[PDB]
Amino acid sequence: DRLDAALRFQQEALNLRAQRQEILAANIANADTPGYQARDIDFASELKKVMVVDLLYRVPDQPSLDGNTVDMDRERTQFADNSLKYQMGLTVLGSQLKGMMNVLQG
Amino acid sequence: MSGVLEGSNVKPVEAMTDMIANARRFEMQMKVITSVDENEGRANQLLSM
Repeated sequence: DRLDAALRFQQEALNLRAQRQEILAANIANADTPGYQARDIDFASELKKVMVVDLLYRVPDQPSLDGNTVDMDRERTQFADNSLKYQMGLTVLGSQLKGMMNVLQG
Repeated sequence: MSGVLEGSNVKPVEAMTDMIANARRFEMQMKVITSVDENEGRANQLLSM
């Protein structure tokens, strides 16, 4: 359907933002697990792949003794950024749907 | 030598200096712990969108 092609990009971006949000929250929740590696996804490459998931390990900053590589500050900033981008995607998708609607209303 | 008993070799000057140093080090580490805890408490609000 042509309607899907117009809204495909924003829907895929929104779904990818939700998945990465879940991954970041999993990183936050498992901060205290000894031996847990902080995982993340490269948003742009996966968005290419879906439009046309694989988890990448985060490069550790400080060496802990229990093997936990989760850094609070980095993932807190990433979490806030992902929340903001999810809201922006919701706004853009809603604007596109509302425009398609006011075209029809009459 | 017979008729003499050997006592301990605990130097009291070293013990007193060790106690003073240990007390000061403990207080420094407690201060560092408090600073780190307060910093994390302030930092854990960013997550609010």
